[PDB]
Amino acid sequence: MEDEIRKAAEILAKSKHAVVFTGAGISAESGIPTFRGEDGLWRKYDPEEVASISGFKRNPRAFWEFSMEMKDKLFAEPNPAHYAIAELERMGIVKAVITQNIDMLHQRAGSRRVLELHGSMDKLDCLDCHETYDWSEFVEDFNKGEIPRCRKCGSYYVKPRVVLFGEPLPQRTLFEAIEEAKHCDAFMVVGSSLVVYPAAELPYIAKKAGAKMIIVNAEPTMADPIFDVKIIGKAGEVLPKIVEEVKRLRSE
Amino acid sequence: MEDEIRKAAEILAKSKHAVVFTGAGISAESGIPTFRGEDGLWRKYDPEEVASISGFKRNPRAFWEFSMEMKDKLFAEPNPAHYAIAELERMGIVKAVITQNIDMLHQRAGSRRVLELHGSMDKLDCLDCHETYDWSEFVEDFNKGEIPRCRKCGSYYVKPRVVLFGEPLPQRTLFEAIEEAKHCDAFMVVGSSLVVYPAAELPYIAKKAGAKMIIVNAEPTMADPIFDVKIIGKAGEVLPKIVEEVKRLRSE
Amino acid sequence: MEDEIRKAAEILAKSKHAVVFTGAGISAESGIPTFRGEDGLWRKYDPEEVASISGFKRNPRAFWEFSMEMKDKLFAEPNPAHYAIAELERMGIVKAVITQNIDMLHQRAGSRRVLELHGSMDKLDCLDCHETYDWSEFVEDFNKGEIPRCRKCGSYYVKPRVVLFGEPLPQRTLFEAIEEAKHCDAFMVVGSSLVVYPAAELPYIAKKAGAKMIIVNAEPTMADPIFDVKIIGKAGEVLPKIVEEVKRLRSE
Amino acid sequence: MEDEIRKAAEILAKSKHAVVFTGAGISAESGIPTFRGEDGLWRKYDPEEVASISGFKRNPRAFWEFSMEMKDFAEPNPAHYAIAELERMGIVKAVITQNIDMLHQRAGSRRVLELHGSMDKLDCLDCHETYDWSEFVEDFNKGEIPRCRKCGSYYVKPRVVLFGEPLPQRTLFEAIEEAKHCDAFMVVGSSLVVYPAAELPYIAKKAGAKMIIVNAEPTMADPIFDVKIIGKAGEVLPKIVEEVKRLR
Amino acid sequence: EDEIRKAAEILAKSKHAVVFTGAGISAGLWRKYDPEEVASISGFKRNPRAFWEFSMEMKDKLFAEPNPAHYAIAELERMGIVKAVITQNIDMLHQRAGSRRVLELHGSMDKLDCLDCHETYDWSEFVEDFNKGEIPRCRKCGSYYVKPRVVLFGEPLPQRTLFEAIEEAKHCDAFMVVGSSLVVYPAAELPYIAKKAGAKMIIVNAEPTMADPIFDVKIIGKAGEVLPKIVEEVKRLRSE
Ligand SMILES: NC(=O)c1ccc[n+]([C@@H]2O[C@H](COP(=O)([O-])OP(=O)(O)OC[C@H]3O[C@@H](n4cnc5c(N)ncnc54)[C@H](O)[C@@H]3O)[C@@H](O)[C@H]2O)c1
Ligand SMILES: NC(=O)c1ccc[n+]([C@@H]2O[C@H](COP(=O)([O-])OP(=O)(O)OC[C@H]3O[C@@H](n4cnc5c(N)ncnc54)[C@H](O)[C@@H]3O)[C@@H](O)[C@H]2O)c1
Ligand SMILES: NC(=O)c1ccc[n+]([C@@H]2O[C@H](COP(=O)([O-])OP(=O)(O)OC[C@H]3O[C@@H](n4cnc5c(N)ncnc54)[C@H](O)[C@@H]3O)[C@@H](O)[C@H]2O)c1
Ligand SMILES: Nc1ncnc2c1ncn2[C@@H]1O[C@H](COP(=O)(O)OP(=O)(O)OC[C@H]2O[C@H](O)[C@H](O)[C@@H]2O)[C@@H](O)[C@H]1O
Ligand SMILES: [Zn+2]
Ligand SMILES: [Zn+2]
Ligand SMILES: [Zn+2]
Ligand SMILES: [Zn+2]
Ligand SMILES: [Zn+2]
Ligand SMILES: [Zn+2]
Ligand SMILES: [Zn+2]
Ligand SMILES: [Zn+2]
Ligand SMILES: [Zn+2]
Repeated sequence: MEDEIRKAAEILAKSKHAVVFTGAGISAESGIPTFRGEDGLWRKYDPEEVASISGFKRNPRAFWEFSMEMKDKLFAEPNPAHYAIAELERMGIVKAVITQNIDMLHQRAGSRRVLELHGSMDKLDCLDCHETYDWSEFVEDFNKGEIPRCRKCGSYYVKPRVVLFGEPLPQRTLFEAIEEAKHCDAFMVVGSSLVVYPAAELPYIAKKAGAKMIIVNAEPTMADPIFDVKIIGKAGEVLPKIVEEVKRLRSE
Repeated sequence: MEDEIRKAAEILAKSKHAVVFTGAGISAESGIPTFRGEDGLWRKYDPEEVASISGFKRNPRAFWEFSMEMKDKLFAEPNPAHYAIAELERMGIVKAVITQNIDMLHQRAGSRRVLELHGSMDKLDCLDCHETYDWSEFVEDFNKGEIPRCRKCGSYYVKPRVVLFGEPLPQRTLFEAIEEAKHCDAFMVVGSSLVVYPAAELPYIAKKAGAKMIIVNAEPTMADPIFDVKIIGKAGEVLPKIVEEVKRLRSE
Repeated sequence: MEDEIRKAAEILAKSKHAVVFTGAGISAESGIPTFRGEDGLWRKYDPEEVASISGFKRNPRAFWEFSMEMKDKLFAEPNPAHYAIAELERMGIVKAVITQNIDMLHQRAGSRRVLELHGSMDKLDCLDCHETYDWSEFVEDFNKGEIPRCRKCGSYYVKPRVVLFGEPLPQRTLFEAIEEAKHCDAFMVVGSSLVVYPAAELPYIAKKAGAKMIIVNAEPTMADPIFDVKIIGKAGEVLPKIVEEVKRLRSE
Repeated sequence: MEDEIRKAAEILAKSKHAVVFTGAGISAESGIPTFRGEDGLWRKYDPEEVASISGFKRNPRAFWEFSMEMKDFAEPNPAHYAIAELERMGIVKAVITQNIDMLHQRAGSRRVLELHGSMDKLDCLDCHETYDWSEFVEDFNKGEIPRCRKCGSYYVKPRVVLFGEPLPQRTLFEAIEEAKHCDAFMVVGSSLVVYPAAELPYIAKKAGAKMIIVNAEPTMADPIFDVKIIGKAGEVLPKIVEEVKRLR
Repeated sequence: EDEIRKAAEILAKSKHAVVFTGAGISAGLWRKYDPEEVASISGFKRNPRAFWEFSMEMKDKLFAEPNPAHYAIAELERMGIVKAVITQNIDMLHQRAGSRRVLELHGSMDKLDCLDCHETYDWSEFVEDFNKGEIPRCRKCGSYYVKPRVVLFGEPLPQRTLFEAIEEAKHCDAFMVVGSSLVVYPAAELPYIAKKAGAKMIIVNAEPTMADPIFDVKIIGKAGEVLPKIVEEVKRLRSE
């Protein structure tokens, strides 16, 4: 109920190094479907098939069609959950965001420190000649429904710098994520089923370290019982109410 | 004269996707001495306390004072070897440089693609507040014996982005280096003893993939037998000779 | 009598819960070539292509050709190293073997506790109808020049119960190995370059727990510095010498 | 007989930028069999099985064994040479060929566009690894069909255009440019039935270039030519050259 | 883009182009320091520490390196278009970027000499001490008179280098100025010499110069951003 939101807000209000872990859930209200439930059904291709380093090579066009598909929009924008987190960062509470999302919606919402376990599409590399590119370089190509193509050698294997099925995670980033869980005073999960490594392990790491924990998700997860506050609902509706309640605690 | 140099130039002049792997020996002519023993080094200091991530988190000063004592050249500049390799890239022959060095001399010399397997002294991170700095902000203070401290929070936990004991190699970079060894048509080693992974294995990976193999080192290595050309000598002297010869073949 | 061997023995002689971690190097002398250096170069095919889950499905014949390849011998049986380790367990010194090998040589040598991080060829499963099989059941088939084939449904998808490239590492067996390292009093690496996760992590975990560390390998590894005793040599020749010394030390 | 060839020498002699389009017939003199017409291979073999991509993916051993049956170490004949001399003389500017025998190069021709690729390089359809013919040249002669040394696949396809496959893009591009920028286009030993290669003669014809065709028999595309010579390339081409040295 | 395309057209058609560079490529001093004491040969013999202290305080940036304009010019030479680079810069950036024929009108810091025992040195032998804030000292005799081969007030400009640069201007087919105000000789005159000889003129600067009128192509912008773009367009005009 509203009571759970109260306790979440009370934990955050007295934290100065909170960490927020987000999954596909936090971006569903931005038009980017998750890989679960009806969303997984909605999507045509199987992510493990078309979104692997193998699939990318055998059929780059399908990879892009799958990766860019959205609900009633071409490009996504941050929803109130993203802004709510960036706000908490301005209020001196949130000092880091660890995400498995590759949509860069946290940065665009104003988050200053974002650890991207799966990278992002901010940059791309030609796998044949190694020319590097900024996302902005193919804006016109995408606009007309075409896929990225290397201007230097003509290759269609311009791979975005994200972790595809069959590749390792960014270690400098993985290490920072764990170290982040190890010294945060509050650890809040938002929009994650806590299934994809290290999502299932970070919560236990932060708890051992003594952090207070909160989880905001549309459905329950196996780790729910170890959290202090459990909230079932949409991230875009819950987070902003938590922020407001934190402001009210600091005001009144 | 020198059949080896001519042969090396012949192979390169004919390759369109060559890779260069470099070790500490390529920067010896820039003023940065190589290991020289390395075993005795661990007789003076406990490797776990001065060069491991665990030792760093326990007492930062140990790592930094260890570094000041074995400091050496801090303002070294690339030497002829580094430039020769950059020239080869400009000529459309070399497509990537894989290195174990952390001095960034390859980039400063013009190389556009450098895969740093052991990280580099480019940037540092405060482990407490996450502020990031360029090594250029601490070099001089460090040269005066001043341990770098975070200017924003005052922490003594400013960790450089280099690989320490206890932490894994940068996976995505290693992954790229290996792909590089598998599809190159020419693989050249310069100034590396090829004793420990990955230095010790990449040559064998390129060899199995069918690339031509060249090695330029001051002393033989156990991997020598698989090289099509082997040259004994100083990189800073040999490399420019090979390039000159390649240019001549190109101009005929 | 090499002094490092003697030192390794003194450590084991005073241990009552030693753990041995083995890599491909401990079976090379049994005739199973490793994936590194000359062995890797000598082997037919590229491991990641033929020994991956997709390679197995598209070309089982190549997978079995790769898996059964022998070097310097025609069939594999435990070598002196495997027996030495089994003896150390009989002497009440070694309490567990953690291995990444799938050859079952440790069990054949008599070791009772063996944690198989990558599973083993001991069991096979038809991926189509799920009939399960013992390795012994296909011995005659291999001798006649055929590859395993499900006797119940005719499929050639009889996958040995091992971890193939492209498949995740067994999580429960991984956690048991970590726990093993956290409570041993001696941790000895034999025939591993400590490159394949978690081979590079386990030694550090044991060191933090206070274990005495020993490493026996044909070449130096990146983690060599943290071990108390380092021995360069062939496992099959070194291990029995260590055990003979341990028996002498206990003689009085 | 002379009237036709005499007229042919007249055009080439006056030609400033001539292009030669060759088919399997120009290599008949070298012992290599043609595909269609008389004694053609497509009468003693099924192309859909031994020379089609669908057939290769179906049973790679068919293509490779068919290829082993044709193991014949061939050398240029007077036709290939006549074309190379016509090039040294500055008349012929480039040769577009559908053959993979590489007899045009060995004969001394510098401008050779292999519209249908060559056995020079190969690709594994499974792991995408690439190889030079030299890597299999020894197992092939011993009767062993090429097998990828990286993934063990039996789908190592040489870079030759089989039925159901597109032509190499860069090469098709170069060829069309030549068919456009030419005043003389000569076809030699080509049935002109396989497209899009057979389209080049029309592309050059519609661009205003004189058309000459030397073939051992009339092709169903003769009309487009200003003059056709029905005979053997090894005998007709050499005579075309000398007659050009008489005029020139 | 417009002027940039024209510049490329000229360079693509030329076979003996010459490039002149000033300080503006590496994008009151004499009120803070006394030039007569920190930058003249008489001041140096009087007190070498003044010149070296002046240099240390004005070192600029650490781990300095060539920028994209230097690499673009080196590339133009590699393409066989540019045959010489005349510069007033003393930081060896053109050579490091790959240029093979560089005429340094003001000398450079790459070579130094002890004025007492005449031992010669490369800058790499002092760069460490310099950046640590220690004055370069002769290791053979101990003297503090280690002077780099740069032109100091009271010393002459390299005569032979100057004449070679004058000759380049007299026989080039294209002359391109990059990052120079063209106010002081010889910088102010070389463009006029090339102009009179019949070469195509190009100038890339952040600001206009009084010599602007004689130039066939005038581009305003940062050299680091303009040159790579000119080089690209030149490659594009060679693919066709
Ligand atoms: N960058 C992206 O936006 C994006 C999109 C799809 C998948 N992926 C990534 O791929 C992996 C697998 O994805 P996945 O979807 O299977 O796992 P996930 O755990 O990241 O999935 C989302 C979870 O969100 C919950 N959820 C859905 N809508 C929500 C809302 N409005 N508010 C709060 N919670 C909501 C669901 O109950 C589900 O458990 C993850 O690592 C994920 O982050 C990224
Ligand atoms: N434990 C061991 O036995 C051992 C042995 C060697 C290296 N290592 C480790 O491996 C890493 C470094 O390996 P690396 O190969 O870069 O360095 P390295 O020190 O092993 O080898 C440098 C090589 O360069 C050669 N060399 C010296 N001057 C040269 C010049 N001017 N031109 C050309 N060659 C020259 C030497 O002969 C030597 O083989 C380090 O992290 C180190 O701790 C461990
Ligand atoms: N079950 C098997 O026998 C088997 C065989 C090959 C690979 N694999 C597995 O695949 C992975 C990768 O294999 P890899 O070979 O790249 O890694 P690895 O680290 O396991 O490789 C072997 C290491 O063995 C050392 N070595 C070789 N011969 C030796 C001997 N006689 N005595 C002592 N050391 C010796 C080498 O120096 C090298 O560092 C590992 O996890 C490995 O266990 C298993
Ligand atoms: N000595 C000779 N001189 C000139 N022409 C000759 C000679 N001997 C035979 N010919 C003629 O050469 C022509 C060759 O035609 P094809 O066999 O159809 O060969 P081509 O035009 O090269 O087209 C074949 C294409 O189909 C295959 O699938 C393959 O890919 C090949 O490139 C025939 O019309 C034949 O009569
Ligand atoms: Zn490219
Ligand atoms: Zn933090
Ligand atoms: Zn800080
Ligand atoms: Zn590459
Ligand atoms: Zn079955
Ligand atoms: Zn135990
Ligand atoms: Zn293959
Ligand atoms: Zn002196
Ligand atoms: Zn000149």
